[PDB]
Amino acid sequence: IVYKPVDLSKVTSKCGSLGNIHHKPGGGQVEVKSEKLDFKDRVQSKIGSLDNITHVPGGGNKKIETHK
Amino acid sequence: IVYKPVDLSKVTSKCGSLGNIHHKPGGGQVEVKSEKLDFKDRVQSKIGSLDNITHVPGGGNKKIETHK
Amino acid sequence: IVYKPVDLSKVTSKCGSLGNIHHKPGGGQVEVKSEKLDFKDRVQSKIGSLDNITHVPGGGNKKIETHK
Amino acid sequence: IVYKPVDLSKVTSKCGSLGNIHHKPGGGQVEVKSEKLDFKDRVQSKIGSLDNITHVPGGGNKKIETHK
Amino acid sequence: IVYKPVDLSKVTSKCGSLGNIHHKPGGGQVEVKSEKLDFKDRVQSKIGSLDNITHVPGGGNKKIETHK
Amino acid sequence: IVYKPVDLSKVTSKCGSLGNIHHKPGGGQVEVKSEKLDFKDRVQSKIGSLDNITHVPGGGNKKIETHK
Repeated sequence: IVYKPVDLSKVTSKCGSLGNIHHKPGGGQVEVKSEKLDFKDRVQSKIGSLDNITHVPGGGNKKIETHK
Repeated sequence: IVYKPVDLSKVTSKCGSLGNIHHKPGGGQVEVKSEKLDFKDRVQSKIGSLDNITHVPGGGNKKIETHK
Repeated sequence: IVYKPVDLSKVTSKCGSLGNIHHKPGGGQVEVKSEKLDFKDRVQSKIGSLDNITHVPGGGNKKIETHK
Repeated sequence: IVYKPVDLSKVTSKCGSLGNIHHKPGGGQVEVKSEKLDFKDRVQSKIGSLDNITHVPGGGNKKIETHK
Repeated sequence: IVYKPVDLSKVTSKCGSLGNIHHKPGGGQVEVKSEKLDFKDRVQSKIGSLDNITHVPGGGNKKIETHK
Repeated sequence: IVYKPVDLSKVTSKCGSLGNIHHKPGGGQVEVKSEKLDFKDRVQSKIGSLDNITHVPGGGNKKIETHK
């Protein structure tokens, strides 16, 4: 079997300026009041007003390759 | 079997200026009351007003490659 | 079997300036009242107003390869 | 002129118990940007996340009298 | 002119117990950027996350009287 | 003119117990940037995370009188 794929591709971006960005995620109020819960198997729990992810990359380009 | 893929590819970015970025995530108020719980197998817990991730890379480009 | 993949690829970024970034995550108020909890196996717990991660690299580029 | 008003009145309270009070005023995030303001007359200014007044008196009764 | 007002009044309270009070005012985050302000007359300014007043008197009763 | 007001009034309190009071004012974070401010008359300024006043008197009663 011959497996010889060729990749000469390019991912490119030009940004003259990136900025004057104001990000103000709002919190909010959270309340949790459990009483008589029973767990017969494993548990994962998250509690919180704000979960925030912010990306401001100058590039931020993504290339994914997979061969099998 | 001959496995000989070729990769001459590129991921590239030009950013003339990255900046003037204001990021101000707000907290918020959290309460958790739990009383009479029972767990027969393992537990993971997170509690907290804010969980925050911020990326401001000058590049931030990603190339992911996998061969099997 | 012959395994000889060829990789001459590149990940690159040009950033003229990186800066004037103001990051101010707000705390928030957190409360946790447990009373009669019972755990028959291991527990992992995190409690806290703010969990914060911040990255401001001049590059921040990633190239990942896996071969099997 | 005769001024002889008579006051025999009473203000009274009975409290069997006062307590098990949980008061948790939330803060919040505040920002003030002023730029080119001009004040030709006097100024009073207050800036702050929380201004809180709390009264838990065992009595707390008030009587006000004025004669002219 | 005859001025002879008579005051035999009473302000009273009975409290069996005062207590088990939890007061936890949250701070909060405050920011003030001024740039080119001009004041031609006097200025009063207060800046601060928390301003708090708390009264837990066993009595706390008030009587105010004025004659003119 | 005859001025002879009569005051035999009373302010009183009975408190069986005063206590088990937990007061925890939170600080908070404060920032103040001024740049080119101009003041032509006097200035009063206060800057600080927490300003706190707490009163827990067994009595705390007040009687105020004014005559003119």
